[PDB]
Amino acid sequence: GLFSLDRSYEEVKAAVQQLQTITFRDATFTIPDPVIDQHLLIDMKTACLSMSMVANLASELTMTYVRKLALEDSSMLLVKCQELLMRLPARPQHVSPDDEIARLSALFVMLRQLDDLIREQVVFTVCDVSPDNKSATCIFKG
Amino acid sequence: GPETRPGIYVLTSSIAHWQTLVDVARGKFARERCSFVNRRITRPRQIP
Amino acid sequence: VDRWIRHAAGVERPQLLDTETISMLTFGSMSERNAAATVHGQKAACELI
Amino acid sequence: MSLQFIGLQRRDVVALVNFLRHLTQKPDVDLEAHPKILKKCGEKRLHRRTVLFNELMLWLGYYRELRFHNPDLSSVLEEFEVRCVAVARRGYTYPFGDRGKARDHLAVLDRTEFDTDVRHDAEIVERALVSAVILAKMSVRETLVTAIGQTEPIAFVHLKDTEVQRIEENLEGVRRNMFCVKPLDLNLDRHANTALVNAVNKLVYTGRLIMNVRRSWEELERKCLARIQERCKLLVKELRMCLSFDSNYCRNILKHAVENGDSADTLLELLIEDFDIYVDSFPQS
Amino acid sequence: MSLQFIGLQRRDVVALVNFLRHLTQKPDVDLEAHPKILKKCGEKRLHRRTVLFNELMLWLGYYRELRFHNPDLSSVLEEFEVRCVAVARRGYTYPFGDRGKARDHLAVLDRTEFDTDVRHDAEIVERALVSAVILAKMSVRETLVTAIGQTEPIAFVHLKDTEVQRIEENLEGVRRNMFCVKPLDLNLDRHANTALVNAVNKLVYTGRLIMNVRRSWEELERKCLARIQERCKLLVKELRMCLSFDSNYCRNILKHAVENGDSADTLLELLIEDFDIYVDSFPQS
Repeated sequence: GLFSLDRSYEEVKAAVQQLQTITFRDATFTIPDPVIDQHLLIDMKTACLSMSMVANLASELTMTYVRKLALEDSSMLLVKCQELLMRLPARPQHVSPDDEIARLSALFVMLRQLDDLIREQVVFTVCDVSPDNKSATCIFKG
Repeated sequence: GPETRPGIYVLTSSIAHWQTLVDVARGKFARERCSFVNRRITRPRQIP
Repeated sequence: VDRWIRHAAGVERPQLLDTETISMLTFGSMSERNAAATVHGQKAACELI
Repeated sequence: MSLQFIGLQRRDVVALVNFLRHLTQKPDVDLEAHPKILKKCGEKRLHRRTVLFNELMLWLGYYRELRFHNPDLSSVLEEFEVRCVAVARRGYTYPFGDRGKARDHLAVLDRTEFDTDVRHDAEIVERALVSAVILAKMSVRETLVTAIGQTEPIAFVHLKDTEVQRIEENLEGVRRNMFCVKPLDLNLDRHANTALVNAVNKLVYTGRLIMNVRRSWEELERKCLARIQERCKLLVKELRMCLSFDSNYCRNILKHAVENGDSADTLLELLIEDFDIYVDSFPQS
Repeated sequence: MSLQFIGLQRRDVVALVNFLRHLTQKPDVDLEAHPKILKKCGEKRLHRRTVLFNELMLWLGYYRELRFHNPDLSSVLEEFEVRCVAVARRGYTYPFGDRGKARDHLAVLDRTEFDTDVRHDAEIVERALVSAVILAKMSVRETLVTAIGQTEPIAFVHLKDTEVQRIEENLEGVRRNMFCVKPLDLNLDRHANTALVNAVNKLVYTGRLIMNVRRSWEELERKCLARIQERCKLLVKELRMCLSFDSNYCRNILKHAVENGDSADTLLELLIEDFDIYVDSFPQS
């Protein structure tokens, strides 16, 4: 729904095609009619609301930290993730442990506000799956 | 501004799922939701 | 230089995009998929300069 | 364009030809405000036909120039959008005692523009300004009108009399000389109130500056047509008494309606090429 | 520091030095724009070796004053930086018939930046113009060209032919004079045109002002560099006819490659400081 905005309708089909497929866990999957809906418009609303405030709640030492780690450490995850970012020793501008611990505590709330929209009400907690893979025991149901 | 008042409510509802519950909750409480972002823009270096 | 290195050994990038399996790949997991056909069974060989 | 006259001396002509170039610098933009120019008409010293006709070339010449100059909306009209962008931006910020009622006041303030037509530009300021003044009192929680049918008069909030005595002079001095273009960007900012309320007083004053020049544009153009129409009908009875090929032709020129711009400009352009065919009707010397 | 010459009279040098002291004040800043300066060289009247020298001292002193003055695009560039993004905020507020196409030029305009390298400034303006005129046509709803590989021409839109003739005429002197810019041509504000179109018209007016200076600076500098080596390729052969010490001593100064103006900065002071030893090598009187 984010790509569908602000872009040509013919371009949307190129994105819906690669996104409707899901090759997760061996078996392939596909999404029937992912029509845009007002139910998405409110789902996009809570995500767009979280999309902004987390940038405000983020500490100056937090968002900067990924750009600074590349100066010394190097790793596979550091390189593959760095390409997604825009292209652009030194003292911290300020360090206030009480002010900084407060910035993080508020930051967790918006994450739960944002993470939950992809989360679902968990219902099962399977233990020992049957060998046939046609049945399994469950707990926490409801 | 001067003070953040508590606003207690008891709210029975047939809804049980957390996703469906919070969504309808934003209609009745949209005004207080507007107050939250408003406190942020007015007060840099303050994080309610 | 790293692009020339992985192409030299032929090793693929872990993925063109960062799935959670890629973070799981650094967590410790069976990185290699099973071959499409294995008439010879299990294979192994190490190295000592 | 090419004004012409009968009984005027050559010295009287140069004073009128210079009136075109010198009109922009003149204090008090009103021919009624400068009687001495009308005392050059030669009244009570020449025949009434030549005298009453003498004003018509001057009133049309006074009319041809005012449209030729146009109000100098220039950058100043663009400046109204600049301060309006600041008040519109801060209206999403400051909390109020309502929500959906102030919501319409902000969006209508965001709809403000400037029409391609020049006459209709006043209609946008006439409504967008009233929507902004109401917003400033809400920050003060000042009482708003509830009586049916009343629109709130323009009134600056929380400004000292030390500027009020002089700020009206700028609204009156620009009204005194519509050609003048004063930005009038004094130290409007104050420590009092807040950045939103101070932005409103900077903006509400800009709308009064446009409305005064706009009403002045119709204060003369609508008025001069009422005067030319008055001089025209009075001229009809005087020319009618004589029966001649020129005396009757002069009555035909007056048949055209004074109303509207181009229809009034047509009265002069038709008279320029035909000035000599009827000149014999007017006594000279 | 003083320029040196062989047989030229003192009456001629004063006309040449004043041409350099006030070259920015003079209309049309170009040597080919003043053929009479080459008539002061003593061409044909003097020996061809001296003719190459009387010119070579001018090409070094003409290039030196350009490097010494140096056009200040950065002041106008700061105004271009503010007008740049200001156009972009109007674009988000303005609905389009294709929401996705509009960002492709706006995203480049939001990416705008100014690297210290002035070589790319001719390219920086180009994407600023591709993001400009193509966007303004979408507001007018006139069809954009669909031909492959054909970037739209950049010019002012929807102006009167008398208006296009005036504001464009200033750009012709911007090539002739990159220093003393004299804009003062401001009446492009809306009145009739859409407000987003007006900022694009001022945007093209700034972008045409930049490209005309950076191109003339790149051209006049590249032009003098070729003319200097042409003086060397001929003079080294003309000096081959004689093997006198002073005739050969000049060739050692010419051994340096004259790539860019960097070697010329050493070539000029060295040629003047040691000029006295070989002044008699050139025939005179």
